[PDB]
Amino acid sequence: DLPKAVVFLEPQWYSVLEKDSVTLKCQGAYSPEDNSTQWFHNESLISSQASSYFIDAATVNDSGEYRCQTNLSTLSDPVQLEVHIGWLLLQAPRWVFKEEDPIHLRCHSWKNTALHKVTYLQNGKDRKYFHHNSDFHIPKATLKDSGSYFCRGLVGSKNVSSETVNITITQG
Amino acid sequence: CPAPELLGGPSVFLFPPKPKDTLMISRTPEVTCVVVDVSHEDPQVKFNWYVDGVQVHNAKTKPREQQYNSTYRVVSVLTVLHQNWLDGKEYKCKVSNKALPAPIEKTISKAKGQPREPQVYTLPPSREEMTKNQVSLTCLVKGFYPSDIAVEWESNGQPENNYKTTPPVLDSDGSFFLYSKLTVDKSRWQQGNVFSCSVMHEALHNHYTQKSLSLS
Amino acid sequence: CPAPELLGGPSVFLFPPKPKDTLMISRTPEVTCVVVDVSHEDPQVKFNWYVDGVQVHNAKTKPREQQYNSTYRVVSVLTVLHQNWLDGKEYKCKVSNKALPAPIEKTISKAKGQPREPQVYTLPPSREEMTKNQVSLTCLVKGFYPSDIAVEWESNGQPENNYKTTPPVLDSDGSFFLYSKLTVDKSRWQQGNVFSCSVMHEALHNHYTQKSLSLS
Ligand SMILES: *[C@@H]1O[C@H](CO[C@@H]2O[C@@H](C)[C@@H](O)[C@@H](O)[C@@H]2O)[C@@H](O[C@@H]2O[C@H](CO)[C@@H](O[C@@H]3O[C@H](CO[C@H]4O[C@H](CO)[C@@H](O)[C@H](O)[C@@H]4O[C@@H]4O[C@H](CO)[C@@H](O[C@H]5O[C@H](CO)[C@H](O)[C@H](O)[C@H]5O)[C@H](O)[C@H]4NC(C)=O)[C@@H](O)[C@H](O[C@H]4O[C@H](CO)[C@@H](O)[C@H](O)[C@@H]4O[C@@H]4O[C@H](CO)[C@@H](O)[C@H](O)[C@H]4NC(C)=O)[C@@H]3O)[C@H](O)[C@H]2NC(C)=O)[C@H](O)[C@H]1NC(C)=O
Ligand SMILES: *[C@@H]1O[C@H](CO[C@H]2O[C@@H](C)[C@@H](O)[C@@H](O)[C@@H]2O)[C@@H](O[C@@H]2O[C@H](CO)[C@@H](O[C@@H]3O[C@H](CO[C@H]4O[C@H](CO)[C@@H](O)[C@H](O)[C@@H]4O[C@@H]4O[C@H](CO)[C@@H](O[C@@H]5O[C@H](CO)[C@H](O)[C@H](O)[C@H]5O)[C@H](O)[C@H]4NC(C)=O)[C@@H](O)[C@H](O[C@H]4O[C@H](CO)[C@@H](O)[C@H](O)[C@@H]4O[C@@H]4O[C@H](CO)[C@@H](O)[C@H](O)[C@H]4NC(C)=O)[C@@H]3O)[C@H](O)[C@H]2NC(C)=O)[C@H](O)[C@H]1NC(C)=O
Repeated sequence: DLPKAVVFLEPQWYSVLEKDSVTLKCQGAYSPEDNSTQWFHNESLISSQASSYFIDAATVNDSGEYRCQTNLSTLSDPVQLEVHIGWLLLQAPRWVFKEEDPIHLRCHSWKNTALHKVTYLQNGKDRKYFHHNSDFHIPKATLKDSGSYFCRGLVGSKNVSSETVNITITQG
Repeated sequence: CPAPELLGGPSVFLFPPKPKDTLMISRTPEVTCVVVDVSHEDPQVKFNWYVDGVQVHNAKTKPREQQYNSTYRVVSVLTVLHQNWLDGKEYKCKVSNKALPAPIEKTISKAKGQPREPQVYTLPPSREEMTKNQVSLTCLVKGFYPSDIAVEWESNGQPENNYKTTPPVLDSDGSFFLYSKLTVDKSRWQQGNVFSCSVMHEALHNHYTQKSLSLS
Repeated sequence: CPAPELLGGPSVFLFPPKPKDTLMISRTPEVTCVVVDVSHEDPQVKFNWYVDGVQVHNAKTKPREQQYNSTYRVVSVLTVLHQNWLDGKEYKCKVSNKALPAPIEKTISKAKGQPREPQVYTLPPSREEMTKNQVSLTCLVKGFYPSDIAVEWESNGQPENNYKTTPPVLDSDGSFFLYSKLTVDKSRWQQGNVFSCSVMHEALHNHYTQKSLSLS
């Protein structure tokens, strides 16, 4: 036989800031009495028996591997997730992009505060700059592009930046 | 707007003790942590002090709320050991506030370099000045280090109101130096009353020296 | 109320002329308006200048594009008449750009308030100092307005390297005052070489005055 749960995060970003919020839904096959889902933190049962685990205020304690499983369903492959502390974080889905892919860099801000003259950088070099905050796309990445990114901007008078990150341009 | 205020963590400034207070055991040196831009939505602000890296929430502290433009202002007084701030221990002020995605850490200490000896000379008004109805009794402090220091003027036993002082200036001679211009009505000068310049620094035998100016 | 300030778009700073440049007709004082954080998406930046509120698009101005960290920078320099910038006309620079909701204005003017001719006195080394290898030839500028001012030192025809000067100090006497400590090797003092202090202000006959100090 072949069931097998599944986990989906929404919003799509698997990396986030505290007080940031996310929900992990568990797509599975329920069965009589067992209209219940179990949530695993790393490899451990945790309360919330919902069908969608919901994190209002996030926090690092919250970081980890979330897998789920229902009755008639197998055990969800892992979906890793992480909460980082800061005024902003660099979002992206994967970090290992094939020569020519849909790069989506998001300079996100703590408690979604507002961001001024924002910048996406790398290796230390100011790549792209926006006045009011904006996501940063690149149709198809390029190998020349590989490097270590981060962004920075303005929270009122305050100035801020993200923890660096490694984008890896592969040859396929 | 019926009063703005806003968008960023409350910011934090931390000042050092006053020079004087640092050399007169009889005086209470006090390092000071200030927090402005404190929200009306999260006035609770938490201070943690650290002597050369110590005492997370132990004690020896002191604070209390304050209104303003439309935002709060908060203080933390940390009375410190004289010799401490002399030997150069560093003072850390960790400030926490629901408005800040994380803490803020500011550290204040005393300049790197071995202290210098405060040359002190007094200067009598330039004759060219003698004309006016009040003369400029000057006294200058040359070649000292660091900038911390204070100066005053006593006529006999009582000190004077009028007079000002410049802030330390970096002398090419590696050290510092400043001036202090005492203002007295013309007469007082001529009559004869002597006048003393008072210098407080950690290089003088008793962190204290005196030099005086008179005439004829 | 205190206007809502700060929302992306390029920022704009406006600098005044250089003090000296304002008292020697022979000098071209120029007020200057910069515009940083200018997008690559809308490089076209447009300036308008206003003297005591005049000439929207007329002219007498000057600017041209410039790269950077990843953002553009742009200038406009408006040469100004001396007399004007002296009588305190006001200078307005209205910046306008695609990225801006509305345009930005920045007004720069000369120290408001009435000025005061600065008294200059020389001060010969305090005996107590005659000791050492070089003496502190002092010159003080008191009771002047405003802060702008410059001071120097010449032996006879040529000026000296060594020496420094204090920042104007806010005297109770409503005006300002500063000191200037010229340093020369003991010798020269005694030998006799005369010394002059030079003061540039907008209150001296020709914005210039001189006073000299020697031994007598
Ligand atoms: C809402 O309103 C508040 C308050 O507003 C107030 O009213 C109106 C009219 C305002 O216009 C203003 O006048 C009033 O504040 C407002 O809060 C502001 O916020 C400012 C920033 O946004 C903040 O600015 C900083 O000021 C620092 C200077 O502090 C001294 O001077 C100010 C006035 O000039 C004074 O307020 C302070 O008290 C302090 O002066 C005295 O210092 C004494 C020394 O110890 C001390 O005395 C007491 O303590 C001793 C202990 O020994 C004894 O107990 C003594 O008895 C006791 O009195 C007191 O602290 C003070 N007392 C008195 C009477 O004055 C200044 O350092 C900062 O500059 C640095 O930072 C800027 C950027 O922030 C840099 O660009 C700049 O380069 C500076 O950088 C420093 O440079 C030095 C080299 O010079 C270097 O060594 C440093 O490392 C470097 N540091 C940094 C970080 O770079 C800055 O200008 C202002 O102080 C604050 N108000 C108050 C009262 O503190 C809010 O912002 C408003 N809200 C909004 C949204 O705007
Ligand atoms: C991308 O990079 C941009 C490029 O900037 C340069 O920076 C380099 C360090 C480098 O990294 C490169 O990237 C690049 O080359 C960057 O732009 C920068 O943005 C900053 C803010 O975002 C700007 O900061 C302001 O700077 C002012 C200081 O200006 C002078 O001093 C600095 C320091 O050296 C210098 O960089 C400036 O160019 C400037 O120099 C002066 O230049 C003028 C014109 O050239 C000269 O004028 C003279 O005039 C005579 C007339 O006869 C004649 O024409 C002469 O020839 C001519 O030179 C001056 O002589 C010259 N002087 C000196 C000493 O150099 C600050 O004043 C300003 O501070 C004030 O405002 C701030 C914001 O509003 C505020 O934070 C601060 O508290 C302060 O507040 C004010 O304080 C005043 C007192 O000072 C009060 O009176 C006001 O009331 C009060 N107002 C307010 C609102 O509070 C601020 O520091 C920076 O200038 C700008 N860089 C340049 C080169 O312009 C950009 O941000 C980057 N983007 C990103 C995303 O990273």
